[PDB]
Amino acid sequence: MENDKGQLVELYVPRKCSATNRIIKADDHASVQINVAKVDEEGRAIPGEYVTYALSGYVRSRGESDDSLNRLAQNDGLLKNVWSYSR
Amino acid sequence: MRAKWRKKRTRRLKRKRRKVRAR
Amino acid sequence: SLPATFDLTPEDAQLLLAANTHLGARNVQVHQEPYVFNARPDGVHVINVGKTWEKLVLAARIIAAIPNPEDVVAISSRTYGQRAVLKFAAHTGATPIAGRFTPGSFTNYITRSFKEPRLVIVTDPRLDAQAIKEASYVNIPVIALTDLDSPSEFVDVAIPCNNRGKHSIGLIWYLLAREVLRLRGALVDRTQPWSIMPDLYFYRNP
Amino acid sequence: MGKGKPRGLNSARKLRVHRRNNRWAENNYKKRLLGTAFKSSPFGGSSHAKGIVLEKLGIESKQPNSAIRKCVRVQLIKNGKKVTAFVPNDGCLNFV
Amino acid sequence: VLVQDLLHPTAASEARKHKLKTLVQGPRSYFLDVKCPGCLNITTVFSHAQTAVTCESCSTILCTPTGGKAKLSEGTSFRRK
Amino acid sequence: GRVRTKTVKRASKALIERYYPKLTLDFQTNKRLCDEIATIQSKRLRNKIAGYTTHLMKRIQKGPVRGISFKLQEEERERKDQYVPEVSALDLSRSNGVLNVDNQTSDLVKSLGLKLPLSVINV
Amino acid sequence: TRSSVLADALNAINNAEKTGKRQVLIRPSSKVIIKFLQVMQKHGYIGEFEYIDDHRSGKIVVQLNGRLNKCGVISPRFNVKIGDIEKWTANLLPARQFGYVILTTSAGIMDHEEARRKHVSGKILGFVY
Amino acid sequence: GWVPVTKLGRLVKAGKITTIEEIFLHSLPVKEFQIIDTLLPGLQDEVMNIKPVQKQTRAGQRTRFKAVVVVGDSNGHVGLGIKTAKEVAGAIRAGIIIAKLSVIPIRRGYWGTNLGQPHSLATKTTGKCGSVTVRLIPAPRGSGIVASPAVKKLLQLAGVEDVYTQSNGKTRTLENTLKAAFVAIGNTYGFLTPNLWAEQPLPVSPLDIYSDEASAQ
Amino acid sequence: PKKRASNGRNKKGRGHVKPVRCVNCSKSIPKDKAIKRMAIRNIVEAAAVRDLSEASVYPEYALPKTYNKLHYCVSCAIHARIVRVRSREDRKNRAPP
RNA sequence: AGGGGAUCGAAGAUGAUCAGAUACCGUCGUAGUCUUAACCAUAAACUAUGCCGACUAGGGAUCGGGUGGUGUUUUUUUAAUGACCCACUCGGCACCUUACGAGAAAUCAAAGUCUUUGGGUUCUGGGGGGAGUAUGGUCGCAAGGCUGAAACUUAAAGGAAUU
Ligand SMILES: [Zn+2]
Ligand SMILES: [Zn+2]
Repeated sequence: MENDKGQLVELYVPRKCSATNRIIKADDHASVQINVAKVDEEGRAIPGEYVTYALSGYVRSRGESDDSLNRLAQNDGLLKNVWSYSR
Repeated sequence: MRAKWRKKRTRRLKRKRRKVRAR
Repeated sequence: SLPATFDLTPEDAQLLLAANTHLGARNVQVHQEPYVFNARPDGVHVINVGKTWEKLVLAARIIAAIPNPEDVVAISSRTYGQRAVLKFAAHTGATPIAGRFTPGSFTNYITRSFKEPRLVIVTDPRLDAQAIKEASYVNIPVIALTDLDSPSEFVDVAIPCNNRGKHSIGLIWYLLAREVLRLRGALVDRTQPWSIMPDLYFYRNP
Repeated sequence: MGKGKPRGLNSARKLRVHRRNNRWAENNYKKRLLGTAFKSSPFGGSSHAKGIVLEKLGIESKQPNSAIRKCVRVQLIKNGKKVTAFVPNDGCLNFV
Repeated sequence: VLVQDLLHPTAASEARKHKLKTLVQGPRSYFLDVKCPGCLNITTVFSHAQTAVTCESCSTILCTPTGGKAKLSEGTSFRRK
Repeated sequence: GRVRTKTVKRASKALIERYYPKLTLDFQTNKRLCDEIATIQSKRLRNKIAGYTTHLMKRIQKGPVRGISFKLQEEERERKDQYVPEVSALDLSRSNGVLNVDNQTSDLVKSLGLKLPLSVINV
Repeated sequence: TRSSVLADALNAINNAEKTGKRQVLIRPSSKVIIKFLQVMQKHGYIGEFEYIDDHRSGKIVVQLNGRLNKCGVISPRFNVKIGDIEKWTANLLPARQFGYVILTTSAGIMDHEEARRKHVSGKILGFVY
Repeated sequence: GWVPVTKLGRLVKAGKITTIEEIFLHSLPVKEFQIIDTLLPGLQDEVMNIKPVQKQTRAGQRTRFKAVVVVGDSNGHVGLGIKTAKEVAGAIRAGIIIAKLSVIPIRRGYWGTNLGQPHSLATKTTGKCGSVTVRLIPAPRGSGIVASPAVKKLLQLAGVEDVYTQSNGKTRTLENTLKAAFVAIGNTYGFLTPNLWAEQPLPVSPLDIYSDEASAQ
Repeated sequence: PKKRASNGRNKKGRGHVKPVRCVNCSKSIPKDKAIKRMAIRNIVEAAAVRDLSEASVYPEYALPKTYNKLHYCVSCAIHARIVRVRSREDRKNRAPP
């Protein structure tokens, strides 16, 4: 990645899944990035202001993407009393 | 050619060789 | 955090449990499974209405985030959500696939039925598995209106509802149309529940 | 998940004896060890041999081909086994 | 599932999980300080007896041994621990 | 072997979905409609096309039949869609028959909901 | 019987981190297991782990960060010498930069990087990428 | 005269998707070869195999020509294309467009002692297809490419300088070799190393930035 | 290859099933493997019952049925019984008529 | 070797068919055991999948146990129950239905955790024939069983799926 200097020699620093930390690949289709709208006081949200949550093809396929985003939503304050930690 | 009747043929000529050799 | 006025109003709660969104819920269940509220005797389940409502608000935030209106594709191949998605599409410009899905819709860029959504809203993951499966090939998020025993595969944000009466499907579609039209739209007040009869979403029998 | 073979640190006896046995199934090993070259093999397990030619022979080629292969039957000076050698070019049967 | 925290698990699950297959090995048996129908005593008995335990005065058969938890003698009072 | 092919059965469907008026349940008129409106090559192709438009026009006048929805029938479906006459009642705001709830949905709204007039039943 | 306990502990951690889970339960939990987990923890392949002290061998609940790719044991503890550590860290690891082969050295449970800086050797326990 | 469907095409034609890794960054399914044509001008365009494949018919045997081709840069991008056409002159073309579309990045690294740009692979990668299983064991500097001549120039067009290989299975089968070699080259990005352990913010998709500059009006 | 996940059979948990003679072939076949089908029929055919009843004593004509489980070997069954050898797809469909 | 021998049936008799058919079909029919004692020790002896152990993902059903039903039956007064049944729950069982990993594929609860190769351990194989043959021991009343080669020969033989 680095030359033991400056000059970072690493193109496409890949973006990790938000549920597993697993690197999403360049050809990893079924790897969605959802943008949730940042709300204003009681109604509208800012057009162009988001919170961007990535979920990788593996977590989506497994069928634990609803549960993974439920926890991430509660832990960024998008939901409340939905993902109970200890099932 | 049947791996049974092949085997039986071998097992017959073995017995008839025993009876030939007992002489 | 949210501004914390969207807190399940009693007119919405009584609508949901008059539609029987939770009073059925498939006695035999799938082990996810946090959207449960102590299954009733005589073999039936009862869903958390607070949770499905919270999920509905999250779903609205994602749909409302989608900047161009008609890159949200509202799909319902089953009879009980046909006009529900047609009205959802007409209200908040969201091109519907109410009917047969015609596989090779999101893949197969040549066909005349070619759409490139940045979001899919599916009334049933089982009966519209083709829409979900096709979305998985081209990196599309999917918002489902699932039951308890519905499959969760290749499906993010699921709104837990009922899929037996038709009243649920009609209502939860109206409510999602309602909540999205509030955020950056012509519904200028959160209160006053915008009483356009939630029977413009009910599949009227012949 | 043991992969059949033993994986003890004190199993060098077994791991060696198992190869010593199962090496026999190899072709090169078996004939180098039993010395097949020195019992069979008219050459007695050597490169060349010398001999005195008994007969000129016309061996018929195998079925997809058709020809007379102009061999020579020759008794080996070395041991006394009679082998059949091929004459390796066009008009060389007339030369031998 | 994917995220649980099995250090702090829920009692609605720990109640149902097997005697051994819980967070720590712990028995679901207990002791009954059960009182005689006749000569009032405080005889300690076990959930899953294995013996036809009697009172001290006469052989008044307090329990009958069964496959699991033992039976009681038609009329008596029990107190757990 | 009097089966009509796609070359006539498609032309017929295009013809009816455009000129539903100017088509009158009669071969002898529909024949001359096709003479004027279409540029059909053979006289016998016309007769087959016109004969099948007439067959469709007879079948469409016993209630709309699936496959052929014309520019008028689309406006009828738009009115039955929008002007749905199931708007006299609220409906679904069934303060008379929501409130026939059972003890589990009672405990449900008790936990999360504000307050509702709830008619509790059992099993 | 179960012949080794580090084996099934490291396997269980691998089987969970395959599915991208965020915690594992290890039943047997020896001191050797805890010390291996501590060396994993140091380089940051592992979060925190609790040791539940059931009056027995006890159990562990480890918490993962999805960084650990491979995490295995070498079952027969081969008597390694510092002259031939390079033959192991060339055969087990992805090239040279990262990953660690774990020695049960006399000085204690360590990696090849640490064992080199000390100039000591022992046996081999396993590895982590 | 491209006139692109697929709004990815509309963005890259307009000259907005800069060059070129935002497609790889966001896993954007590219389905137009004229995208790669605009982004990367310098490619080859290097045919590997043309084998006759024969379906037996009622009368006679119909022979197609399954063309395997590698379309790669000289830097960090390779693509493998296998298409069965009725003619070899059309086969190479119909292969090339797939070998362009399925272009993939390689994660080049070091064997320690950085001193300049990456020469080898970053880590020991493997890839499998059928039985043929290829390994790419990164090698010391100036050793050259130590592969079979089939995959040798696949790794040259990838841009790799130094690499040992340990290909096991029926390696003669060329399609299955290159397929497995192309999986192995692709699996480089997909190894979570402490080099790229740092949690960075997720960038917003240019389908969500130029939302209404795509979808032709 | 292996054609069936079963063995055209049931025997799973057992070592040996006591065999059964085919109804027509006489071929002995293990019971579990034998194609069993209950032949339940009216004693009198579905054409004669009119003249049967009209010429019978005891009105209400109970008309008792006949019951016998036909055990068939595989080859005797393939002779146009309910077998009609189906595709490698439809082989797995267990549902009877 | 003793009983026993009804049925069915190697051998054999015999009628058909056949060009021949000492076979397939028909009628008879010894030996044959079904039984007691003593042998033999092989089977497509098969799940063609060694065992002990750990982890990775819906429904019935066998056995045991725990709760719950104001369910049925229960009458000797209300039933003390008990059983059968219903729901939830585990432990073990014979399984089965959908599937991200694996495999050449057919395919699968293990055939997964395998070039990112190591939980313990036993047995077996190294192209096809020759050949499970010869030989030598060993056991057996015999039939045979166990172990078990080589000369020479050959460019394929084989597995799975496709047209
Ligand atoms: Zn006293
Ligand atoms: Zn039969």
